[PDB]
Amino acid sequence: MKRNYILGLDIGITSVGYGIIDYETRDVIDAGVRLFKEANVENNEGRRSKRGARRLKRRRRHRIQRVKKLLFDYNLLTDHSELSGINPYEARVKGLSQKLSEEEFSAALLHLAKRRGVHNVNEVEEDTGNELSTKEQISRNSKALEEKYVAELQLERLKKDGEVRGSINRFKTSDYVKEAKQLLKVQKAYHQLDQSFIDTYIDLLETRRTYYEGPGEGSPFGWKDIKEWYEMLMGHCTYFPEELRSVKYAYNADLYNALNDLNNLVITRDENEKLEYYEKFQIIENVFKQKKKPTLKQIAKEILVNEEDIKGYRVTSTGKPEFTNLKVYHDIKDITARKEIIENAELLDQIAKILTIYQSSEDIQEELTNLNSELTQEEIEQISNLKGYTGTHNLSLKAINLILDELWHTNDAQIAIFNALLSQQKEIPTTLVDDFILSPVVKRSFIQSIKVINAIIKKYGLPNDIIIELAREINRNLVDTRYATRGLMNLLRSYFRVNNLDVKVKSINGGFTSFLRRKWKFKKERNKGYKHHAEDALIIANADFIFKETPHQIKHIKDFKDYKYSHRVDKKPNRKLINDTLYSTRKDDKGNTRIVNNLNGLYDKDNDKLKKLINKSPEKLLMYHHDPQTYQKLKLIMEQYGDEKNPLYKYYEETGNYLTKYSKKDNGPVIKKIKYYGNKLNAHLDITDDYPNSRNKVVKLSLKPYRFDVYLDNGVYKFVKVNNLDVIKKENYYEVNSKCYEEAKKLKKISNQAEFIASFYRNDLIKINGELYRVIGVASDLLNAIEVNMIDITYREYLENMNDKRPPRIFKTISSKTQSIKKYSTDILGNLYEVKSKKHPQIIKKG
RNA sequence: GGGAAAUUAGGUGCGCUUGGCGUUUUAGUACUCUGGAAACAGAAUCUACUAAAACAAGGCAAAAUGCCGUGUUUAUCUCGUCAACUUGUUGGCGAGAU
DNA sequence: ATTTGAATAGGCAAGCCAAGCGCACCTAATTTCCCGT
DNA sequence: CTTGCCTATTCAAAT
Ligand SMILES: [Mg+2]
Repeated sequence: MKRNYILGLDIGITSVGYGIIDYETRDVIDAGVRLFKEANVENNEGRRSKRGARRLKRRRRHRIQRVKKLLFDYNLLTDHSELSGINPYEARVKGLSQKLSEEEFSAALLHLAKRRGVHNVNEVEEDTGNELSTKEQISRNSKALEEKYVAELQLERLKKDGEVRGSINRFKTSDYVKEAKQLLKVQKAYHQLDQSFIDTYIDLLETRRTYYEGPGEGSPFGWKDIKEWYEMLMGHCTYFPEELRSVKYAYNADLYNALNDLNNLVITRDENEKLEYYEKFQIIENVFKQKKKPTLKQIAKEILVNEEDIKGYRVTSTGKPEFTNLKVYHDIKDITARKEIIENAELLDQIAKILTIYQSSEDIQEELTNLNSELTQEEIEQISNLKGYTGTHNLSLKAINLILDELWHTNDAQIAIFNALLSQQKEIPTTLVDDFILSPVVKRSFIQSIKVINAIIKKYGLPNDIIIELAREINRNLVDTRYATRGLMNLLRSYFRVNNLDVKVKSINGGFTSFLRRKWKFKKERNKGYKHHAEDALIIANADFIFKETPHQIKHIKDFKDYKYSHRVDKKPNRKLINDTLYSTRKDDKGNTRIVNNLNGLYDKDNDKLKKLINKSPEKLLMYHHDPQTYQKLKLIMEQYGDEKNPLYKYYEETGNYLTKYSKKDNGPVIKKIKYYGNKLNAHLDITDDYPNSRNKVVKLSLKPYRFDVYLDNGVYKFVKVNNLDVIKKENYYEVNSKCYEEAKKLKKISNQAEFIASFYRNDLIKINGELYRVIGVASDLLNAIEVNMIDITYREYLENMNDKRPPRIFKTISSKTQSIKKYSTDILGNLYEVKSKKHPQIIKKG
């Protein structure tokens, strides 16, 4: 409306506060908070890490299947071949001397390809008894294999230590290939197999993709070839967008940086203080092309002037004068000093590019040979083994080759030479943040902040001033100096400037607000609720009044009530579906399926889990039923060393021997985990068909919710949970599964004559028996409970300020007792609306 | 006061390539029980090792260093319009209401 | 008068860590340059 | 740290 105002903003990690104030009177108009989930780097790190893991497991499986096909082709494996009881460590060690059977031979080759070592680990030759260090383990093993093969060492441990697998099982692929070559050398005699077989098999075994190949064809994450790969990555020029930067060590790029140094030099001479063309020419030719690292003495001699006269040079942290080093010139000169080659800039830029862009020597050699030069194959092979070619210059070659003559002649700054030689928008576009790169956290707070400003400009018209305060991860250091804060205000100032809108964007320092709170006696406390973020914003906005022209104004701020909250609602499909862990099940005495649990860490000083379990519930142990003799043997220990936390710890401490299974001759194995009956099985995902002939049931737990759809059925409120498992990707859209959905309604006994009321997503707003909350989820589908939270404060904090000691969670049962359920919604500003729903639930979701 | 480049040292993010593990099932062997002079047969499925297989539910693809599946964006409803495939819904744009 | 069912309180558990690579951007120190308060 | 979901405990209503 007509009235003119200021807009405060308190940008935060989870929140954007906003405050709006009359420009004349400084009375509060409005104020509110927009709350969101902190954008944690952990989240995407998770997504990426798991995508990596899925490819590793896919590639192992596909390598095993490529081996099998080769064994089918050379008629060593069939559909009806018994590989079942063939110890491959025996077969590996046997087949390095004697004839294997086709089955033993197939067993062995398949065992090698499954598990084939590292390829990128060099010796450290150090041992500080670190179990988890790959480098230290790889080295300890390298020593063990001086005289023997991996399978020899592996069979030795199987027999001495009783086991092979684990942390000590870390070997180099080259150690495995040495074995395979020997195995195939012996076996070639007795089996019909040829050099094609042997070459093929070792390729399968040793080969893997490189970091600069990346995925195969289909991938959204892939790329066609190395240049595409590098082009995608590298940055763009400042003065000529749509041109990729130069590589750091191109001849013209280093020569550019060389000239700027010399142009900066100031000398106390009778003639001109700055260097002349001829002087610069002879300095470059005699110093920068002769000496690898120019020194001030060597420059001083060429001029024929004392060192102290020359001033205005780059200085190392130590104190030495620093001058640019021509990398490529020297690198190639050192290989071959032919004037045809090393006095040709265009070639020396090409060689540099190739050396930066290509990664392996054998790729560089081809790319140089295709370059069609006067270089010899001997020279090319030396070039291809050069190091340290990375990175980019800030300018493109286009930009450098433009101004190289001006730097040669005039003693000018680069900026001076380049100096010499949004309007269609209605609202602030949110893509502009994406242009410049930020912390994932901050990028989210900012996208929200622009969406919040847009919504105010719409509702109230343009502000006179906008003011900003970011959260920190009488004095005049108020203008905030952080890359993000600068970035934001540059975005905004640009926008208003272009579209010709008189708006004064500003900022103030994080600390400053706190000072005014102390000054005007206004205690900050998260205790109260989310309102603190908003009443930060209103303070910021009143600092604007102080930076133009008090009890009464701050009385308005402090006594103000009509705050507004806008929690963001997540509707994204295909989030995490379920928890990773797998659980076995068992039917107990009463005929109840139960999850099986495990007690690990039995021999730890402060672990009372088993002692608690034995005293409470001895019948929950599976060995209570199944190994009674070992049970009685364990009970005598618990009675012996009752007084301590962990009776078994004393058993290990005093005698120096882990607890073994009962046996007549004292040769039962150690006990290291104990299985016992845990919770009853209700809500689960059944994965038992992945395990053919599993006796019991194999399950996963924590079905994670997508939404719940409320229905009103003959005066009774009811609801369905829709799981994320119930939602399925099609071509360009997700679909809620119809069969799962009608099944779900049937377990809930929801009639065909029942009216759909609403769908509730996470953070959707719900009014239950006249009380408004935000939705968290479905506590129990079966019992018909939904977890909610409060709006203005977390229920945890509501109980703390009360000093109440209940559980800090709200659960609400939806039942015949429930009288009304209504859905509400807020705009981004927190204006609240009772909202209408469609006639049916949503099935398609294009976003 | 703001912006820019170079050098050295560290950090952050996106992406890629690997390795040993871990969870779980089936089998074998050891441990237990029963029978047998013994080999061994059966019972038990508990404790341990080894192999093979699965590991967000799934979806493609078809001999292939094969590919995707946990991130980001995300108040609601109506009308107009363009589009989409699911053929009456849900996306973009615009307008309105809540 | 005792037993059965609802509601509230109480509590448990959730995959991991080591090796390598590209590019981008930030900070700090030092020197120089270009615009202006 | 939060959330999905089970167990156990306490009080009121029905046989
Ligand atoms: Mg705040």
